[PDB]
Amino acid sequence: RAQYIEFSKPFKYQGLTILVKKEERITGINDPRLRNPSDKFIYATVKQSSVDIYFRRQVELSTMYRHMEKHNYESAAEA
Amino acid sequence: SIHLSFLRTVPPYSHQSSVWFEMMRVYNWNHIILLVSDDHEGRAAQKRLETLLEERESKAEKVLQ
Amino acid sequence: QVTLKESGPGILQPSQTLSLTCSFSGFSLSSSGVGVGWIRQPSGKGLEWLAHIWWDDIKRYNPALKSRLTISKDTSSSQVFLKIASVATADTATYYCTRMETAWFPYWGQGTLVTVSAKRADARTVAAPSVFIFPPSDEQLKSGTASVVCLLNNFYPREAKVQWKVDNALQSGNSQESVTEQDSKDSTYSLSSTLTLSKADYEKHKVYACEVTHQGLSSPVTKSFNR
Amino acid sequence: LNIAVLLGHSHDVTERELRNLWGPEQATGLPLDVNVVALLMNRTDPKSLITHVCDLMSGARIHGLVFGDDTDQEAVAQMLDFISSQTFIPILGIHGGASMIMADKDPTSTFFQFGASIQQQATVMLKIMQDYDWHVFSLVTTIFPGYRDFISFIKTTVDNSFVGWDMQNVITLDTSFEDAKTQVQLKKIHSSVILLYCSKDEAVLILSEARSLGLTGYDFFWIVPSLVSGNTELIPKEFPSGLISVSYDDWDYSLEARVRDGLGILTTAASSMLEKFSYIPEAKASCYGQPLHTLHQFMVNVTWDGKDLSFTEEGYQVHPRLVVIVLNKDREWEKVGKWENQTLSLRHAVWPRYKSFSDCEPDDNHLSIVTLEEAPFVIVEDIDPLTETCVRNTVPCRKFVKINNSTNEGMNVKKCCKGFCIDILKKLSRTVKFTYDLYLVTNGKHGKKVNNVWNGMIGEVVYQRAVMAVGSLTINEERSEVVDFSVPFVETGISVMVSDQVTGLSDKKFQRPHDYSPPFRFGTVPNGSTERNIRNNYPYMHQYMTRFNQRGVEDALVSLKTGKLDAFIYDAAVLNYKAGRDEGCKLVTIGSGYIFASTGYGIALQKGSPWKRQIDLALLQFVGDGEMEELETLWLTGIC
Amino acid sequence: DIQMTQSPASLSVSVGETVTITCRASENIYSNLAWYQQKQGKSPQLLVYATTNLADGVPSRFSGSGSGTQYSLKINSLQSEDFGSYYCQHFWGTPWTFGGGTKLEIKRTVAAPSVFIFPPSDEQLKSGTASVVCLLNNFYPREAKVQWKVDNALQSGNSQESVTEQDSKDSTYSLSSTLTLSKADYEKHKVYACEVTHQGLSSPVTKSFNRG
Repeated sequence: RAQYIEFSKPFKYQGLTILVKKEERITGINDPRLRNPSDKFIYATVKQSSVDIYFRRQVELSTMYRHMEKHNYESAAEA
Repeated sequence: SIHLSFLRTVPPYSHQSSVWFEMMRVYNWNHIILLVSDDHEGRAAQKRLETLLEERESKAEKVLQ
Repeated sequence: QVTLKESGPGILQPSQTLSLTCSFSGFSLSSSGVGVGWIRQPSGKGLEWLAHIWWDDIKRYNPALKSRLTISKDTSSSQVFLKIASVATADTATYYCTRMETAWFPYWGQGTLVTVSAKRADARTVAAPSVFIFPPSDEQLKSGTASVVCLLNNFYPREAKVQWKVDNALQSGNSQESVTEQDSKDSTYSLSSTLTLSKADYEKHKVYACEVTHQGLSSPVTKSFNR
Repeated sequence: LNIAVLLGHSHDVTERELRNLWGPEQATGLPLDVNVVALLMNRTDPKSLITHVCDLMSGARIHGLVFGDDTDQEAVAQMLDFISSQTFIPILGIHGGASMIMADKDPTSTFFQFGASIQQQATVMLKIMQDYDWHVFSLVTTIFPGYRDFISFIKTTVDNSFVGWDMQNVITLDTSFEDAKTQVQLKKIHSSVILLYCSKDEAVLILSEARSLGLTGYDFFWIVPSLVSGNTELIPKEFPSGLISVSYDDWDYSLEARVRDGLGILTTAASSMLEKFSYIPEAKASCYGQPLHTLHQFMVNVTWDGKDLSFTEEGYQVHPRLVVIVLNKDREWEKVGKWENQTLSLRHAVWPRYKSFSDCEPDDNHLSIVTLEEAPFVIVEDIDPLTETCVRNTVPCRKFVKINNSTNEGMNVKKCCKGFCIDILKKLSRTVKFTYDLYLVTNGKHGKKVNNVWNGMIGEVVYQRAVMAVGSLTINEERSEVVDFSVPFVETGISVMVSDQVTGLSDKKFQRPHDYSPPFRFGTVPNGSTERNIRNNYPYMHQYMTRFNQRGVEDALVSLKTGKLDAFIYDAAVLNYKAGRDEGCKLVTIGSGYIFASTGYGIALQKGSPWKRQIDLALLQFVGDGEMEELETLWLTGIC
Repeated sequence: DIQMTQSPASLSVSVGETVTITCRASENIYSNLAWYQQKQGKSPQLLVYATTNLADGVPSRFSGSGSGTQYSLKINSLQSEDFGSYYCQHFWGTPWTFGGGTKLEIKRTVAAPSVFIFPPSDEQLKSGTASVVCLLNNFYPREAKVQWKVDNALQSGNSQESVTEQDSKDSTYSLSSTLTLSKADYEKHKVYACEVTHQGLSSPVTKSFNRG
């Protein structure tokens, strides 16, 4: 994003986590249960969102980047 | 090294050592002994001998003066 | 205490390398703070900052003078030797090496005189002073205040402290040393003066004089005043 | 006895001042035939030297003919070796062709040269390279004598040195190059250090080829041995400014500086071994037709003026007084130091940047980084003294710690350190590929606009002309208005870590400390960002922290481990780093650092600098590639 | 570079009045400005550094203030020991450019310019040159516009105007414009005038003389 336009002083210093409904536990994304999911193990994802760019920029989650194309939504409210 | 342009038509000690090494590999003479008493040229002779022995995937036992 | 002393060749030909030296004692140049920095000030213009070196022995020259400006120091002899090549008449300035720290007050030194010119103080003819007297007439000060001044022209050594009538009329209202010499085009200078004396003095057996004591080439020329 | 100082150098120096040198140089009445002479070989050819030798041999059997020149020539060395082998005279090589070191000398020859040998030159150049942390070298030899021994010594030095050394392919210049089979070899050379073991003309040709094929850059540092710079009066123009020339002598150690030493050594050996051979000056009659107790191999232990001038089996000064100089801008050898018999006495320990070696070098990519002593950041340590070197992971920081307060001498020791900022600058120099000049100078603390008093690294980075600084401190007002910080890689803010019932800083115990929370030691480090933030937010809290100001970070940690310190207010990253190594997990961070200040760590850059965009892109790539979790797991090691 | 535009040197302030050295700035806004004072022949002594604190040996009347681009030097009590040129050197940016120079003087002097032109004597004519010197004295306004009109022609590019140091007794100035000519050029012209345009002199005084 820094190639086309620039940014300003960050106002909301936050991170990136996963929403669970508490395998019930997810213990992050480094676990092999969700790192390489199946056709029936796809969680919620938003197309053309920050999570999509984070999965695209990742170098070891390329196999999961293609799996997220099944549950792509138009907004976060649907997810 | 010390002589830039110095050639000859006589086999030096290096060529003699090479011929000896060539005759050794015919009869499988790997573990040999070197009784060279000379120092000045004997050092270069034994160096060439041990280098050729290492190149033959082997190692001699007596290559010292 | 903190003392400074500037040394270097006073008279040197252009297109050469100077031998400036900033000698000092009491402090150092790599003592976590106080260092040294060369500052020059040409005649008739403001000061100029060329370059300076910090405590960690780092060099940083000026972008406009990034062809010959090379600053160097030494911690063993506590000396600052500056090398400036391809000099000219425009580089003639009084170089200073003062403090460039954020302390209470920066300390300054006396300074040395650096006159860059091809001519010498002992030249054949362009260094000797040429006394040009001005005889008064009856068309300018025939009724006003009279004045007389010996004009010095075509002289290289500007250090010419002419004393009007030493021990006789030195305190008669003269400004010889006050009037700065005008740098001419041919590597020479030209100075003047003024004297406040009544016109009646020229007739009442009172003839003034001008003893040019030029210490540049030891020329004790003397010219009388007449009409 | 007779001292035939046959000066065959090109300079026409007055030889009359050499006859009166017998007085101060051990004027003893034991030598009878003191026939001191001095010639001047004008024609540079072996025939003139042979004729001069044959004429001097007829002069009542002149013995001990010391010879010396100004330019190192391979012909003069071989001629003097043949003379010393045939006539068997103890010649003393001073300079020029008389000091050209060969590969294998004759055992019966008494050729005693002055200077350093090839192994000593290799040792001192390895010391110089390891003092500047330069391990990427490229060795280039030639056909001149002294290449196989040189590469053997280099390989031996690389083996015992277990600190890492890039051993690139060795380029051989035994045959003449035609710019068709050597340009491809020179193009593959990417190392900074370029070991050029060649002659003068060969070095000039190599420099010309590098300038014509685009091989000369701001990172290539050429190093030449004493064989190249074997003179102090002829300097080519192809050599750029900055050529490290390790010569065994210079203008300070001229011919006359060694003539007296050689005469003293000769007369001392004569006076010592005169009781064995009565008629020492016994040579051949002439050049037509014409070791038991002589003075041939009995002058290899004379210590003149304390200098260790002992000779080896071939004959060479074991501990010479060599001076290491470099090339200045105006084609002159600028002195930077020397080498003593004990260790390397490098006078100019600070290696200059040399952004423009030659005249046509407009590229200026030399930067400088300043860092200080911080507890949560890289810990200031010392260099490993087992080998006087360190590893590539520990970047050598140029320290500036003084010995005493009244003393002005600053120890510029090259100590290496490792930590967070060290890894940051390493990955920056690996990705952005820039050169930096890191130095750790003893400064103050974080400066602000209090009476316009700027000290520490903050005061240094406030002014312009400073490239950057690895120290990424908390974001503030003046530090953001003066200079433009980069993107904050961390989100840790200012919080409070009480050493349970409190709710952070929003608790009512701080507004009214009379009833609850009586006034205790609540101050932070002197002249810190937290003090300014509190003074801007809470004046009474700032006054309380000022009247209850504590000591430094280490004393604060000691008080926290003891229990006397109630609360410690600082950045969340510092609190996490402190809690990561607690002695029992006693103090706990009450509330994270995202509801009080929510600051970050920004790299101290320069206002309007072209490197700002590059640093921002590097940071966004480092925290935008998926290694943030790896960095958090590596740096933050909190087990409790 | 930071363009420092100091106040002109023609700023005369009498004893007792306040001095406001208006040394403006450029687009590069800074925060620290170190003031200096260079006397006649002496070295520039720093009076107020960073415009916030005083140095050792500096009186308390020298007060500095101002932010942004307008920085002034408030002088409460102007005394005789405050003589010298003032400069505003900044150590903020990389180029440490100096100021123009603030020359403070007393604006109390009533004199009349002593216009007296002196023709060259016969001694200088023997060499081959003829330098006419129209000597001026007893004038406080330094802005003297001397117009050499030789044979009804304004001369330019050959006037050697040399300003002298101001005296402390009468507080006036002196000017000696040298008409650099030669013997051949002197023999061609006949009348040589010296018309100096001075503030005190209402009518331009034109002193002329005839050769022989």
